[PDB]
Amino acid sequence: GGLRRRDLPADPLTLFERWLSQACEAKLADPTAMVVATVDEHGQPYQRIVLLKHYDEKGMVFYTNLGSRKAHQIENNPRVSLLFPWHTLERQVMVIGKAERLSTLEVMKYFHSRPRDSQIGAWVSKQSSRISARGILESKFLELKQKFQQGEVPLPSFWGGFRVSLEQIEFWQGGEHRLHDRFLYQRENDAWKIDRLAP
Amino acid sequence: GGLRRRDLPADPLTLFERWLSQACEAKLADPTAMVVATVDEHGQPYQRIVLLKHYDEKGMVFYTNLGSRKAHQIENNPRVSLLFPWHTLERQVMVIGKAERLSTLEVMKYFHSRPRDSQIGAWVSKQSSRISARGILESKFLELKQKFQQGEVPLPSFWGGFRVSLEQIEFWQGGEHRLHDRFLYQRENDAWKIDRLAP
Ligand SMILES: Cc1cc2nc3c(=O)[nH]c(=O)nc-3n(C[C@H](O)[C@H](O)[C@H](O)COP(=O)(O)O)c2cc1C
Ligand SMILES: Cc1cc2nc3c(=O)[nH]c(=O)nc-3n(C[C@H](O)[C@H](O)[C@H](O)COP(=O)(O)O)c2cc1C
Ligand SMILES: Cc1ncc(COP(=O)(O)O)c(C=O)c1O
Ligand SMILES: Cc1ncc(COP(=O)(O)O)c(C=O)c1O
Repeated sequence: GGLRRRDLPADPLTLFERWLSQACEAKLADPTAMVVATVDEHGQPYQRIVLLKHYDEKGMVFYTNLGSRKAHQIENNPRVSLLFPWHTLERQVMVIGKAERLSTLEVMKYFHSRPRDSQIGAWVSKQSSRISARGILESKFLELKQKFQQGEVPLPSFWGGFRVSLEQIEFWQGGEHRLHDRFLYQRENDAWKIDRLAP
Repeated sequence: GGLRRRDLPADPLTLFERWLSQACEAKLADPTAMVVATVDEHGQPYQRIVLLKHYDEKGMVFYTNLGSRKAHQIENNPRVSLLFPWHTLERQVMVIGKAERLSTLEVMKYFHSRPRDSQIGAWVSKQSSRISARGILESKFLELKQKFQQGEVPLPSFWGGFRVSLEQIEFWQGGEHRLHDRFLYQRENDAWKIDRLAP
């Protein structure tokens, strides 16, 4: 019970790892689910949940449709925010950094790993665009589910991924009487500067 | 099972209400918890969870410390995003609008309703600012817990609230084979324009 500075690891990822791990066993729904916030050209923020798929010193990775809104927004402003809503476990992890596209080699590797039906589904949806009916989706799906016959199901060209850099990582943990613990790890030079923040 | 346009209510709030209600009985942790995203002066988005406290045609309300980061950010850019992470129930509700300060009369009304200890706590924390030790919080708290003796516990002047307007409301509900249902309600003139969006 409690979050004291003296217990903090030098690498915020160590702490994130332990927290991610504990969330998984705690059986949280989609412990890897995180809210990614992006900003459009008019300064208006936008949010949606995506799944964390990989992470290391280079940043956190998620995959998405390259014609989607989050994608157009990242292209005009690569500054993003990630928030892991683990409040059932009285925790929050917020990441701040820049989103950079993944090479086709990486994207390719991950795509040919997800459920065959999900690969077909990736083809079906022109993510974020306005469609006149649900049926359009259902048609295309069956029209491909068999057209591909599953021969391998090709990687759609409009399917990609992003790696968000770690410029800042904030940890929040529930505190009694409303006094929560907050620590901000801030990438500075070749290291991490840590500061406690008032709740 | 399924989210069809023909079943949509004319007022997005009707749907939000039903969804909020079902989440509560489903016993989700903090069904009222939502992630509010704001943007700083450099175009960098920021996120944190806050609790929805009231909502109506005028917008959604939450309270916070007026010296906090979200507050400074709203002052420079009132465009915000709210996301209710109800993915355990395979749902998402995203709200887009402008944040406007609540009058002292409203703030006052709500403040003198929360747990006495939370009112004391509101005084203790200079939210978001860097503090050198947790003890600072704990000291101030006890120093006030008794100083106020609970005489009424005055409303701190640095304690306020915001009402986010409803310019857009998006509903997302889990879909089979990766084909989720998405509907965007867009405030237009004196009404709501509804469009289905590709998943
Ligand atoms: C638990 C969960 C996981 C999701 N994961 C992803 C993901 O990894 N990639 C993705 O593109 N969309 C994902 N979505 C759907 C997105 O929230 C969103 O609807 C979509 O990416 C389009 O957002 P955009 O229009 O802002 O670009 C997920 C939704 C939920 C509730
Ligand atoms: C379930 C939950 C509810 C919270 N509700 C609020 C709230 O209503 N108001 C608030 O100021 N902070 C709330 N917080 C703490 C915020 O997430 C955040 O730490 C704080 O407002 C400071 O953010 P800022 O530095 O971006 O301004 C809550 C955290 C959790 C996990
Ligand atoms: C639209 C969409 N794309 C991508 C993903 C994540 O990739 P995968 O389906 O391989 O888990 C999800 C996960 O819920 C999703 O809903
Ligand atoms: C720092 C902080 N301020 C305000 C609130 C919400 O107001 P209240 O404590 O009256 O529920 C919360 C709720 O978790 C909180 O954590």
